[PDB]
Amino acid sequence: DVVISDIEAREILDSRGYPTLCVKVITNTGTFGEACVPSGASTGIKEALELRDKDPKRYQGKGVLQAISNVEKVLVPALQGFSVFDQITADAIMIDADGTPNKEKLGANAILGVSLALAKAAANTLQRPLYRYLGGSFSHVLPCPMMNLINGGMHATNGLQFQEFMIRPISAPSLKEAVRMGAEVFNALKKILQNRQLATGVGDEGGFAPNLASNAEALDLLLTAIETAGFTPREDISLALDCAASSFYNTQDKTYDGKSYADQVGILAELCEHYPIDSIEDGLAEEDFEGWKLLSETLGDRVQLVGDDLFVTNSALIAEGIAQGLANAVLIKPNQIGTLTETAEAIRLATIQGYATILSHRSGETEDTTIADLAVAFNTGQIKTGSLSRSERIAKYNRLMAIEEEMGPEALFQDSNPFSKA
Amino acid sequence: DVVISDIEAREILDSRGYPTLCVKVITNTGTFGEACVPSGASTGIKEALELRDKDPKRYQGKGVLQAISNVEKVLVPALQGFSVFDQITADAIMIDADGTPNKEKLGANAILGVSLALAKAAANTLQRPLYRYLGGSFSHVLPCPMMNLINGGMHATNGLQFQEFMIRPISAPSLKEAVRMGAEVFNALKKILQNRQLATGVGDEGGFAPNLASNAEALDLLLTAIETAGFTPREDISLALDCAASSFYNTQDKTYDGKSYADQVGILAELCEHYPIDSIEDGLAEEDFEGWKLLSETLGDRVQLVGDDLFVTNSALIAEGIAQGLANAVLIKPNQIGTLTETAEAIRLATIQGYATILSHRSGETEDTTIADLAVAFNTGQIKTGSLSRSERIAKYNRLMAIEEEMGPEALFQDSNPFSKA
Ligand SMILES: [Cl-]
Ligand SMILES: [Mg+2]
Ligand SMILES: [Mg+2]
Ligand SMILES: [Mg+2]
Ligand SMILES: [Mg+2]
Ligand SMILES: [Mg+2]
Repeated sequence: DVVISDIEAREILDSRGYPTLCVKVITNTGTFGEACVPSGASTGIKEALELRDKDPKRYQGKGVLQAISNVEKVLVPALQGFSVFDQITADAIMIDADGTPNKEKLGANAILGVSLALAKAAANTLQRPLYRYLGGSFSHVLPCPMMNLINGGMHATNGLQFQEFMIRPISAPSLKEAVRMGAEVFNALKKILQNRQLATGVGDEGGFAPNLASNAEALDLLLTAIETAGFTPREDISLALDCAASSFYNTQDKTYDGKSYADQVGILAELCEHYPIDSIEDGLAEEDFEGWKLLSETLGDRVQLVGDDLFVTNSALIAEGIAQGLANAVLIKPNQIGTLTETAEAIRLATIQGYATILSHRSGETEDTTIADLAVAFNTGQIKTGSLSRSERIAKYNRLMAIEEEMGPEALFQDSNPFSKA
Repeated sequence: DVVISDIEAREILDSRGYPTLCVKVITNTGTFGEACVPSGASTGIKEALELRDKDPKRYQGKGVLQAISNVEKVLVPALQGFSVFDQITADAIMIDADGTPNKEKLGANAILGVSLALAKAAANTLQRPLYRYLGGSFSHVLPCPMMNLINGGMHATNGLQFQEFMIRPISAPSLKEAVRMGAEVFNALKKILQNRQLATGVGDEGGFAPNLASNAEALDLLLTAIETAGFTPREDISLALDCAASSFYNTQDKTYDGKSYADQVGILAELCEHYPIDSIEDGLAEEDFEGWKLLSETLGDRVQLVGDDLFVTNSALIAEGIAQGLANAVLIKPNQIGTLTETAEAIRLATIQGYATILSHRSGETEDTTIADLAVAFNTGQIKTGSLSRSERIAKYNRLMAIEEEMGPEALFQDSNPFSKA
């Protein structure tokens, strides 16, 4: 039997230049797996706790030496000798060792580092693909990506209200071709921006961050780039939004930059009337029940409505929201909950209720590509992992292309958005 | 007797969203190594040929299917059965198979992909660190980085004349501390720019790309960021430039945006008098003999003078330039010449003449981290691998920190710039 022998953890930087951890789980046979932990910027209030050192003289308080210490001093003795293959058991051990609902004692970043690295150690021990180890023999669906080509909100300093302006290459016959379509639209957009004397520096997720007059102008630019690249909007490539509305929600006044939730739903409904948008993420704030209810009644039968901060990849919140008729899709961010076991259960509970799930990066990413394998492992049919620049995004597309090529005739590229324009 | 059994190649995207290759060399025992190939923007005219497909309907003609085909159909038969450890032999076989000085038949990108992946396959077969396999048992010097925090030239569309404005954290006692210092300055600079209503979108190498009035303004901003992070300019952190002067050299009349080579040397001398610059790369254009001679006579005993396009990692040009008294350091970019064997010889010929060498990324990078191992393998003492955002840069810093920790008490962090401000 192959068991956990040691766990190493080290401080690296993420794609924004902030500390995070890389964790390596080592077995008694010398096999190992290694994973790094991402970090959000527009973090939901109910996300599991990312533990930072708060040393003001070191990385402006953002070190993760304490989380690393917790891996080495607490999680190692708790996990040594347990089977590398008993993923659920190990995740339960770490949850119990922390003992708090939001993983505040040890840190969700410490625990997730181990959780991801453990699964890789087990797959590497078997010499099997991670997506097959995690998802079984019938993991075979490549996800349709939503690609964030213009960045705003907390991912830039351009004053753009919405956070993410995305394209979805829904007519692609393969993931490899979806990547090409997105890359050709992205670089057509760069030239369009340059000719308009607009900035081509990229924001945190690799999309351009120009100063624009409105959310609509960003959607206009995406349409122009789609057509300039030779594709047909709606037919070949549709549009998607992450408003990340909690970022501009005044909880005291209950206003979205001055707008009531009714006004904000009307704004979103108008955008869907005029643009080929087939998905809207976090259109209302994380705890605005009346707003989400009205959004779901208004658009929930015609557009994908993605809860991100609404659900924070949390099985209990997902069940609660589904029971209340809120949204129809769930963004899946493993570090919002802190273990792969809880990530899998969030996917399972949403899926059996007819909700789509979308594996997602964070705005602070690493060279880790685990979410590519996760999207295929669970046959989710959708992924959100960034623009077509910056290799903390590109590496996931490269990994998806490798998975697709490896599977050969087993692979199926298929969008799971039932409201797709195709 | 472990020999080459197969070579796979696949098309991925680089950090700019353009195609490149990743190559996997497989031995008869099943061990393997994999490497990806970077791509420059401000490419010297004497660089070995990057082979592109030129199909206008696919990635705007930038596919690398032909280079991949050359790996699979030409380099596989030429290399099958040769020892995985005979690196010089394999590189010579590939050079002979192409048969042209600049690797124009098969592509320097096809050849380098194999060259890098082969060395990794050999190191992986021995279960030894790549830097020890390549450099031997006394590879132990960690490089002082020069970190490109404000991007201009061909790496941005901001109209900034010089290409790279860098800091060097010369008071760091370790590479991991150099990384911290750079990250703290970078994120201080982000707030400074935002408070000045300047853009914080990043250029190709992860440095900010605001619209500035002059090269001097970018240097002023670096100084302000160093001071704002609580570091002392000159003592803790010095400055460096890559002018990439070929990018603004008019070959019709041999001037630098209108200035003579003597004017341009005078401009650089004045910058060195007013700013704590201890290194200037490609201050004159790649074939400007009189300019480089005057620069070397004027500043060559006071500041590091780095030839990049001047030498294109080419042993014969390095020997000739040294014989002419030009520059005092060489930038080392493996894909400018196309094999590791020729990369190592470029380093050797420069080093024995007292020139420093600096391992370098390209502006189009990947998740590959080979240049981190190369900088340590050859004890170069200096590396140039980007700003503190975008993980195609950060991954090299992470790899260097891993190497440093792995070596324990063997590690020595040491700047090889003999003109350093400290
Ligand atoms: Cl600006
Ligand atoms: Mg968010
Ligand atoms: Mg979101
Ligand atoms: Mg260049
Ligand atoms: Mg060129
Ligand atoms: Mg250069």
